[PDB]
Amino acid sequence: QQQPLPVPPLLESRRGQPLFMTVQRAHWSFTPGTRASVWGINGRYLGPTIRVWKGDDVKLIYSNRLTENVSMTVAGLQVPGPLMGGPARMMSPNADWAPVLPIRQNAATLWYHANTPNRTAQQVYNGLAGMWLVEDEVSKSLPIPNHYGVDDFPVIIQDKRLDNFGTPEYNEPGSGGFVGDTLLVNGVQSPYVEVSRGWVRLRLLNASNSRRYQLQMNDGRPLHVISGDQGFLPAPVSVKQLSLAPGERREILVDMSNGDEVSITCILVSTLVLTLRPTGLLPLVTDSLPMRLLPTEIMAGSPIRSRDISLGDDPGINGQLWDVNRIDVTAQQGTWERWTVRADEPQAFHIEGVMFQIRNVNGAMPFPEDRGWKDTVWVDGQVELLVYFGQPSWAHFPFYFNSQTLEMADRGSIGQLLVNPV
Repeated sequence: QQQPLPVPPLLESRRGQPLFMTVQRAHWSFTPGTRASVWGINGRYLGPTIRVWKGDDVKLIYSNRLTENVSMTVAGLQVPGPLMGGPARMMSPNADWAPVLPIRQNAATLWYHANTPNRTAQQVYNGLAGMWLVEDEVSKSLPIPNHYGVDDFPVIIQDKRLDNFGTPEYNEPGSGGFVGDTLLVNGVQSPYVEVSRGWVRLRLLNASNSRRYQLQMNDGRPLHVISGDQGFLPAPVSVKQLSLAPGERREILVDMSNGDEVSITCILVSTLVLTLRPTGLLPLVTDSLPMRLLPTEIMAGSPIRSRDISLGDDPGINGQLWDVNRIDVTAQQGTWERWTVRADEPQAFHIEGVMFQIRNVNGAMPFPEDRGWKDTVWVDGQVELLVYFGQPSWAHFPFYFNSQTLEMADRGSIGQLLVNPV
């Protein structure tokens, strides 16, 4: 018998109001009749879902109760380098960091996690990560499910290697990323989520070290995408299969009106991700898909500078290993650039303090789907990104563009980007 999907408690800004993020130990059940000591925030595996609002000036208070140095960051966050994390704001055991973040981006599904140098893969794999939501006018305005824990759920997909007793074991692969055999959603294996008979909103997130999944409904039904690493798409995208690379995030809408049970599927022991089961009565005659999400498909402008980012088979970017004292890219705040990212060996690529649009994929066109605002992209050969640098950074508090395959970032596959104001 499968277990219910665990829903991390909601910790929004605008109602308490310092947001107390305590990194600490554990005790989680990755399996029935088992218990392992893991890592997370506020006594949970992973963390609580954070909710902030555009225009907010949030006070985050990070406290390190772990047994080692820790540096936290929010993937996809739009703020100056001095407010990102990671190495520049490292926290030693019992140390705390209380920044004041000014939210100024459109609604989106982000995520936070540890990015400690040489130690990111093991820290994230320990359960040190969570969801981060940015709400605005548009979002809570659309006729879409927005009742967190009720019709709006966070689907944090994870890849684990749990021993027989239920403890996640991480034996350093090295040559490549880490690959597990047990699918985990929100900490539990192939859970089921009891939803009502109507539209269901799922916020998918790949918090895997390197594994990339291709999801689909076990019943063949299409699947409505509305986001969106960095926000809603101009309009819903109905697809049969969905690609989700590590660090990638996507919001899909599911219609559970027919009443019959549906599951999401992707060596692994089980290909079952999550099961949705209607729980009771009807609406009625509740909502067909909106026709258009983004009020305005306000898109890309002209680039004034082009770059060539190369990765490959070994750690490093353009044949160089991460250097805290080296600035690899110097952009101008408020400009547009065209980055050509290439990779012999497939992997995810991420860029901090920026947002971009995939313009080309191997000389071909990107999917529906991948035509919105993003900060993470899957590379297997070469992709062309239209980048916009709306935030500033400092030489000693720069932004990072990295290989999203944790074992490789932790190994030198990191570059430092300096954005000049303004």
